[PDB]
Amino acid sequence: GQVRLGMMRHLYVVVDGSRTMEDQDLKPNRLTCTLKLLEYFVEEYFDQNPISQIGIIVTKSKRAEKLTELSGNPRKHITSLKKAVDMTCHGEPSLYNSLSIAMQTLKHMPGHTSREVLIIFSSLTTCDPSNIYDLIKTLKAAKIRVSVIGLSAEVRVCTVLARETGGTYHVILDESHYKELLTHHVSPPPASSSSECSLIRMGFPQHTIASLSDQDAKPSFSMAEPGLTLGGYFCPQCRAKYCELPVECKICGLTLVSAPHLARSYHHLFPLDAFQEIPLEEYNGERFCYGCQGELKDQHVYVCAVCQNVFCVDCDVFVHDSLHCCPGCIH
Amino acid sequence: MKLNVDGLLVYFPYDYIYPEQFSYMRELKRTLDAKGHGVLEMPSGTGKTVSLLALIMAYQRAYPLEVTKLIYCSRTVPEIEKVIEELRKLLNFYEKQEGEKLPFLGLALSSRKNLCIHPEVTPLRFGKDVDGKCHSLTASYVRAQYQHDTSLPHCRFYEEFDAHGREVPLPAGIYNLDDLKALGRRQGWCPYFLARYSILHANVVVYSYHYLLDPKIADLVSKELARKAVVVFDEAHNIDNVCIDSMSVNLTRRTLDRCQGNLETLQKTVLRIKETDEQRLRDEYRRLVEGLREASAARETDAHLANPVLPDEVLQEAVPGSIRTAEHFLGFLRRLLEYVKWRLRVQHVVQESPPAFLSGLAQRVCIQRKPLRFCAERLRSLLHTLEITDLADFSPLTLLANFATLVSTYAKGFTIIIEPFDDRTPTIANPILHFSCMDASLAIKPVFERFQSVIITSGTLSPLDIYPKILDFHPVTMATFTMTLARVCLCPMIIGRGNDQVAISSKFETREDIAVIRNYGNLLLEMSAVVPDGIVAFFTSYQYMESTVASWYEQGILENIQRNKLLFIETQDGAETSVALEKYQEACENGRGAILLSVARGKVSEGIDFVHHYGRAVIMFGVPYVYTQSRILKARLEYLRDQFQIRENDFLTFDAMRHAAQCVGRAIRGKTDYGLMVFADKRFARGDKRGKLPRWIQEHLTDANLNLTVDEGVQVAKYFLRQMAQPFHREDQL
Amino acid sequence: EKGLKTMVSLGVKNPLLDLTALEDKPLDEGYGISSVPSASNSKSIKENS
Ligand code: SF4
Ligand SMILES: [Zn+2]
Ligand SMILES: [Zn+2]
Ligand SMILES: [Zn+2]
Repeated sequence: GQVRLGMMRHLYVVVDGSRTMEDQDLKPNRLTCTLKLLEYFVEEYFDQNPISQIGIIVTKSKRAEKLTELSGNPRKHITSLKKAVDMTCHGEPSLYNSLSIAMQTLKHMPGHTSREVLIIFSSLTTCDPSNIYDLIKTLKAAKIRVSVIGLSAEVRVCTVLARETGGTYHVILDESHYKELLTHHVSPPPASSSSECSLIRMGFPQHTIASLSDQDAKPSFSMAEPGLTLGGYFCPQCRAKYCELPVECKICGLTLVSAPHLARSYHHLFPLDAFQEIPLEEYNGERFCYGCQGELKDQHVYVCAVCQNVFCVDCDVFVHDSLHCCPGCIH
Repeated sequence: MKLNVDGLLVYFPYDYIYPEQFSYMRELKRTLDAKGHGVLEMPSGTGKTVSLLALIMAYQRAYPLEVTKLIYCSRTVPEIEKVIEELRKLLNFYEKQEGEKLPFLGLALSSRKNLCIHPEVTPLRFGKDVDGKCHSLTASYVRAQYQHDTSLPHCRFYEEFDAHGREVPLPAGIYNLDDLKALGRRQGWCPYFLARYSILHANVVVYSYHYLLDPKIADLVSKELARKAVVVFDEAHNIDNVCIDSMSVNLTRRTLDRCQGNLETLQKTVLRIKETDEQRLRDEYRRLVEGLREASAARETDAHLANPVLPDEVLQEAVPGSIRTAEHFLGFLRRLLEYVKWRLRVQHVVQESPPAFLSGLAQRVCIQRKPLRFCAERLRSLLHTLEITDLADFSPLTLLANFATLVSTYAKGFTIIIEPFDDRTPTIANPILHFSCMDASLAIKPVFERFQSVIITSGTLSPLDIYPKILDFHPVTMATFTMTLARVCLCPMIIGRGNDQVAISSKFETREDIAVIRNYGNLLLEMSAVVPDGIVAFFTSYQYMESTVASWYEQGILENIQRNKLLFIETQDGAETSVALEKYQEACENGRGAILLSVARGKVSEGIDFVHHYGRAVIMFGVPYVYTQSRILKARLEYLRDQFQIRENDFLTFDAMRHAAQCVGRAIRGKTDYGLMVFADKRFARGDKRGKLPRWIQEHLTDANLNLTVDEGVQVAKYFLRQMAQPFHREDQL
Repeated sequence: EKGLKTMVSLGVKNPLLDLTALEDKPLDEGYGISSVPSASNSKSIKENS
């Protein structure tokens, strides 16, 4: 797509902790497989979108539990998921209070964040404290986007939830299909005609080591069991002390970003194109791969759009998944 | 899609069909090549009504020179409205394609429950009381008394329709019941009598069965209309049951006591009107002697009650005997009432043929045959004469008089069976009298005589060959329709094997066997744990559903079924069933699992059509077997052995399978739907019973699925739903 | 439930829950071909429960 995307993205993951998480349709029980692919999900999402954040709610025993708050580093989330392997999964799940707390925070937030909730939802019987239909009308009117990945069944309710919060509903066959769905929700989803297009004020703090062998330095502890920090990253708005640069300013409200962070997600904006895939021999006067200078010992030849060079299957998967650019069009 | 159907272009309505639609053309290619009835079977996948109308319009467009009027006949009132609006969609498509000039008077028609306006008749809830108050507010004589006075009661609707409304035909507008009521509100009319007056000008009329097959209602489509008419029945499994409901008559001791009170009331009315007037009684004696009771019959719109229940070809044209003086006719009804009351006194079950009952009459209370034929004409003329107002009060005696007509008309095909007691009637005298019929053919007989080409469509392809034999019927076409699919869309399994390897059956004849009910509950539990979007569970009889859900409670099963889904058990109240259905459809919308368990005979599975997501797994409990059969069944089976040639064990299996596959055969409402339809007992695997399910369900009944266990069936359900919940887009069907 | 059906009434009953649809059900007060629907007799113990 050549469309607007939601690139600052407070996503918020709601997992079941239902009775139906303990069912053994997957190769381990659904809790374990779901939690493993969420570990992979947090990894690839922080690997691809650096500005954004994640928060994890386990929904358990008709109540909702904010298990890990909305933050932007994978250590705390994956540590909490390694903890949450050990849980119990008892009682029916309430999708009311958790969506209420997520709405309550995601109603007054800066209008440019595409505020997104991902409900990995398994069971069928849901207890509703208010009216479910009025909750969807409210959540339709409340600026947020909710997408539900479903297990074992499809409720016209998850379809209404997905198409109204503006999300997408999906049901799971396999391990591989479920990986494809979470990979589909890694990428920044396109924006509606409703979300604010603001201009967030940003800060770009340089790294600062101990000035000149600590000749008149500023010895601090940290800012969020810490040692004595000699130098590091400042915050020019408030001039505080941060160890890791990609941290929302804890005492100002500025967002702090290093030079790579914006460049780590530039491929979404000038994206790739399609490779013309042709299996047969077909006029190939360029026998060797323009990717890595190797012969084409298979019947799959892939030719770009602009330069129209030659690529094999290995160069296809590598260019379209990782390098994100054609090597020909750079030249 | 622009079909050539051998004479005409046909614009497929929306533009989506399976290759079976091309096969569909071939099936009716035989049907209209030669005119002569014809029985079709398109399953519930294709537009049932849409399919039954595209090709008939293609033939009438290619060569529309021998068809005046379509009379569609669907039973339930929502279907009447649904078929009219699909016809209206097809005309809107037809006029999008062409231009503006599309003359076409579509028209529904039901009754005074559903086309009456008047705010004092409208709050009545029952049909006979609405008919009684409509007989009060308009008549042949109350209308005249209002015509030469001012303050006498009138509707203002029928009077204004009488003023101007019988000269303007309804211009080309397809009308529902609601649209027709609105037009009755608008200019100020009766849309009931507007609809009946505008039968003559229509092109498609959509009313119910009992408005065509009853001889005592259907006196409104004449011979000259019928010689070029195409009648299309729809959902026509129980045509024979409609006929036997349409000519049998039940008499009860309460009916005869209220008949005695009616007789005393009418005696007092004859006395006081003898004190009042004499001249119209002279005119009565004239029009009995001179004519054949047709003097004031020309202006007869709301003076018509239910007519004579003899058929259209067995009525007479003579003079009614010794009956003429109304005092002597009250003596005549007095004699007949006391003899039928004495005959009902017998405290054992007595079967007779109607000539034996006529001979018992003509010997022991001196009533002969021809004055017993003319009793219906006499009571209708008398009850028109004495100006009496609320005819609901006179419902029993008319019944008795109409019963007299049948006893004096038909023989060798019908049967008078007397029961001193029934089933559910402990410590209560309830002697009833079935004049029951068992010729199915004697009610559709004038439907094949008058009409050009009648066709019946069933979404379930019930074993058909038998129907022609029953109905005295010889068709042109016996065309079978096959479900052509790009996706399996359904799987039937025959779970006839318990998890303990107990043979699941209902051989015990409703006297409970414990382990079989245990395996039924285990099936329902594990199928609850697999299936989403609800589960429909049809049992055999309400005594058997009663007993089963009883012993699912003392045995510890039903709380687990509660843990998986929400039950909605059925009852034989008219309002409690509707509330249980409404909560069953609200629970699916809530998303919490629901499960409706009902009986495979009642109204729960007649009107209802499988929802895309309202029933995913139609659980047919048992084989439609009853345990309260007196002797109407034995006598209809003795008849089908004797004068038709259809066996005992053939007709029982046919009837059971048409009910079972009726309640489980409308699942594919839209080709793109997935529907689990389980049959739960071992008898559906036994070759003759499986052999009489339709072809579009036997095609997908695999030998591995034949006699599954509970848990094997649950795993087949899981694999079914998982393979059939994926994106099956339009591009997988072209 | 019996107060909602007998004493108390509903609320959402206009085009939805139409009175005419309710009128169609329950047949007629006078004797009918299959009147035997609600029996004033035959009240047992287990069946009532
Ligand atoms: S005459 Fe018309 S308005 Fe009056 S009761 Fe009959 S149908 Fe209703
Ligand atoms: Zn700051
Ligand atoms: Zn290129
Ligand atoms: Zn290569």
